[PDB]
This record gives sequence, structure tokens and C-alpha cells, in this order.
Amino acid sequence: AEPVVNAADAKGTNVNDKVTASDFKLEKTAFDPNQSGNTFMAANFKVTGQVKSGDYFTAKLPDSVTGNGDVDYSNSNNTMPIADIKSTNGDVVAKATYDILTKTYTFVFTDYVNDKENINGQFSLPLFTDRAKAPKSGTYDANINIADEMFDNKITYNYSSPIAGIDKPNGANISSQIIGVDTASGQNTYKQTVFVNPKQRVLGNTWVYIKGYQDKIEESSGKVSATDTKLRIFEVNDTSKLSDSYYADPNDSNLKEVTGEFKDKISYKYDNVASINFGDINKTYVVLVEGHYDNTGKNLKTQVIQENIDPATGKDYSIFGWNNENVVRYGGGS
Ligand SMILES: [Mg+2]
Ligand SMILES: [Mg+2]
Ligand SMILES: [Mg+2]
Ligand SMILES: [Mg+2]
Ligand SMILES: [Mg+2]
Repeated sequence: AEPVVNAADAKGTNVNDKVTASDFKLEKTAFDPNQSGNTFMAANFKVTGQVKSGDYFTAKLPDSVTGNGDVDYSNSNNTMPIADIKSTNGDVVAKATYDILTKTYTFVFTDYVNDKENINGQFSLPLFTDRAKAPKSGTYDANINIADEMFDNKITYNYSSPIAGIDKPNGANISSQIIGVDTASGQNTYKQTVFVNPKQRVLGNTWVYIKGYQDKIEESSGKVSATDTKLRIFEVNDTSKLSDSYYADPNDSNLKEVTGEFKDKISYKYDNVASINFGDINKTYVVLVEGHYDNTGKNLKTQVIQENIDPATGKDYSIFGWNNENVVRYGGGS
């Protein structure tokens, strides 16, 4: 019924003891995740002695990073296929997979390895922030491990500040980030975080539009509707505790869900756009969007917008918009 386990894979025997990594290098130590910024890690590796088909070795990510970034594999067993290690002749030497939960790569050997000895090679992998564990702009410990060898590192995330808007006390202010996109399962879903009035200004007759396209509706795979979209809305207690990474957890104590108070305040009157009547609001809110994209293949392009006037004077009308873009593209399914 219950047995002890040490890993998340099926195969022969782990051979970290036979694999030594070397010349470990990050393409860079600083980038803006909020601008589709990322890095790659790359290393040489060698097998001392012999291994066989089904033996494997591993690499582990720290809290600061993910192997998958904004690509979601919930609908694929939280498992993200990786490109294979191939030989000059073209033959696959190892099959690669990344467990999202465990932030662990696994490389399994193919029958290639049987009749050979003292394999050497190198590989690179993309690396992205962990929006959840690296929520704020700053410098994190990024010590990566390979074949049981720790390669100490440090990454700096300069997240474009999600606190953006019209520079005036009455100013319209808003922003968003799509931090989650399922491109494998075929369900075509995404997660977008929207920060409303992150200046925590007092704004009247405030309207917010979440568009599933930007300029030209034809140019986006975005599908915003009653049927395609689910919205959750939270008042923010202390806007100071909002993440630069747009990661927001519904169960956060800093959030107070209010989506209920919005029952008849959300409209889909317009094609591919969700209109939200906030009205007079004097604080910051988070909208968690769970959305869908179409099979067109077009980039998922989005745009969030907020407008308002002075609640006391009804003058000083202000409008502010924020754009979002992601690649949903995939190859062949059947
Ligand atoms: Mg080793
Ligand atoms: Mg999909
Ligand atoms: Mg209003
Ligand atoms: Mg509509
Ligand atoms: Mg205004």
C-alpha cells in the first residue's frame, strides 16, 4: 500500500555518482521577468565508466527559479518535456523531463549508451523566475545542483514595477501580467494577474476593461467571455505586500475576496472584452483572471484599461492602459 520513494520518475538506477558536471554558466545574472526576461544555464558533463539504457542522472533548481516559467503543465501531470541530448549522428542519447513540483530535471539514457563508454557532452536549459518564491525585485541565492554537485549562483530580478499609471493624484493607474499559460494539454487556458489602482488613489466611477486583444482583435488568440473567462476580485489590505512578480495567492491574508460584491458589475457587452464597474474606489484591488485562447495560433495579446474622474468634482478625467503578450504556439497534436 505505502512504500518509501525518492524521486518522481520510472527507470533503472540513478547514476549521479558517475556523472560529473563542469564549466557551469548562466547566460546572465539579471533580467526583468515582467518583460519576458529569462536566462539559460549550460554545462559540460561526463560519464566515468559505463551506464545502460534506463539509468539516469538529475538536476535540481532552488526556490529562486523555475524550469518552466510562465508555461503551465497542470493539465499535463505537472511534467514538462525537454529536448533530448543527441549525438553528432543525430541519435538521442538521453530523454529529458522536468518535474515542475520538484524543480528537478531527469535525463534517462536510451539504448545508445550500452555499446559505448566515457560519454561526454553538454547541455543548456532555460531558467525563469519563481514568481511565487521570488515575489519582490531583488537579488536571490540561485545555487543550482547537478549530478549531486552544487553550483552556487546569484540571480537578480528587476521586475518592471507593477505600480504604474497617470502621474496625478486623480490619476488612472493599472497593470497586469499573464503569469500562466497552458500550451500542451490543449485546453488553452491562461492565468493573468491584474493590479487595479495600485497607487491606492481615490477614484470615481472607475471602469476597468480587460481586453483579449490590444490593437487589432484579429491579431490575438485571446478569448474573453462569460463562457471563456472566470474572474476573482480581492481588496488589498496592505498594497505594500504586493509582489513585483504579479504572483498573487487567493488565500493570502493580505487579500480580501470581494468577487461577490461584483455579481452584476461585470459585463461582456463587447467582443473579447470584460468590462468591470468598480465605481468609487479608494484602494488597490487584484483581479485573478482564468482565461482561454483560441486555436488560431496567434500570440495571446491582452490589454487592461482603467478610467475614472474625481469623485468630488467629476473633473480631471483620466485613462490608463497596460499591454500584455505571450506565445501560445505549439506543434502537432493527434
Ligand atoms: Mg557527481
Ligand atoms: Mg493547450
Ligand atoms: Mg463606474
Ligand atoms: Mg463579449
Ligand atoms: Mg480621474
